[PDB]
Amino acid sequence: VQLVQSGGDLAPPGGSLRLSCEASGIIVSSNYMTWVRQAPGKGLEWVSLIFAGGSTFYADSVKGRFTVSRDNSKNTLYLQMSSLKPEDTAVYFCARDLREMGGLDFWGQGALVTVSS
Amino acid sequence: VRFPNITNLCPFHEVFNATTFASVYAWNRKRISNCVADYSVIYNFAPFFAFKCYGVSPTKLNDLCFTNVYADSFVIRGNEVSQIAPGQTGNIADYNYKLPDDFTGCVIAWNSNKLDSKPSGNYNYLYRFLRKSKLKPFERDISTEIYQVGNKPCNGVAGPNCYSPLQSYGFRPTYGVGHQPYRVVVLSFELLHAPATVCGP
Amino acid sequence: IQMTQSPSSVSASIGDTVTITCRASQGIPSWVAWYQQKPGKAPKLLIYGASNLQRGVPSRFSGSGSGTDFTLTISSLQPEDLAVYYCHQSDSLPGIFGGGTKVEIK
Ligand SMILES: *[C@@H]1O[C@H](CO)[C@@H](O)[C@H](O)[C@H]1NC(C)=O
Repeated sequence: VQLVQSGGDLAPPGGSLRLSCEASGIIVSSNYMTWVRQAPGKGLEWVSLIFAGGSTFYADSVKGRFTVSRDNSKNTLYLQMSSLKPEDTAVYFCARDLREMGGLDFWGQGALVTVSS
Repeated sequence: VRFPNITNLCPFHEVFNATTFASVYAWNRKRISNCVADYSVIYNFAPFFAFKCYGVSPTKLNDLCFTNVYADSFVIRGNEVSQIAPGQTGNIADYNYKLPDDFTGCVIAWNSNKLDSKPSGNYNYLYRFLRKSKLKPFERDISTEIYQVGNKPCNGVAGPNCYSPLQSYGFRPTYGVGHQPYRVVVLSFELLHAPATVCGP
Repeated sequence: IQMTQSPSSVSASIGDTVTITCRASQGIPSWVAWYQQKPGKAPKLLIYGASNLQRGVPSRFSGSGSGTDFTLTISSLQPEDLAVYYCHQSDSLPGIFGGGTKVEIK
């Protein structure tokens, strides 16, 4: 029903950040979760997807650097950015996925990540 | 060099040249215990999209003896054949059919757009896309209980935040290669304490 | 795999019918979803399965398509439809988002 997003600040070209999404009305444990970023002035790009079981999938650019996690007690979905780059500056959205029967039906507000200075 | 007659051929022709295959979630397992195994009749079929053997040599199958041979059969899409392998993650390898990390056998997958595809849509083959935990190796799950995704309890009737965990490949002849029907047979070789009864000519 | 879309050069008057077309490189099942993103806001799901209207979405949004050709239609272009419209193959393990179409009021 609701996906409240938190986090997002300026990071160096090698900094590590963590964006969180707290879900109300749904169980993160029983749903597919997706992280989709939009670059400033560009289109929507798929970043990460965690399953209900726990299997994680990432894009070719973010593989080996980004980790999607899930905390069950707080019903929260995390995206951890270990190594950053100037190309990672974007607005990230956490979405409940209803693949083949709705897709990304519920979205978070978005967290903005800038990687410079 | 003289040996007894070759009499009891294993029924690989029934496993491969079957009229209809089983759905992915309810895959079809056939046991093979007492027969001489002719693996040369497999190559008599259509050219395979994937013939990958793990644990044993593809050309030394007739030189081995196993206690049991399990033949698992199902029909998946063209982009899910990569998931039928040891140590894979995805929609099929996690919720429908999971192979062990130390797997001994052979996976044979071939195109069947001619057979398992209809111009109006072949809405018969099913697969499971919703589950709460990854499947253990060689564990089936045949269930039609309504999956629950919200906090509200779901009594068993479909509705908001209540979805059936199974969907269908609407196989059509106008689809791309990644969504065509693909018949997959996985042969697993067991080496239990029982005497090895599946041999080769 | 690839999901090309009509360009963002769509400019129609209020009440006009607007069609946005999506073309897949190869034939795919009718599992294409449509999304509406307003400036500074998260995308909003409109139609899933290429023909099913999302709850709470006005009836003016109609989806129709098969094989390689899919279409979103706004029957009446009310002023609240100045947004970017995205197509998405809902059954792609690597997410496949087509380039959005910017609808403008003339
Ligand atoms: C073995 O097969 C051959 C060829 O058909 C036949 O002549 C022979 O009698 C068979 N032997 C036995 C023991 O059945």
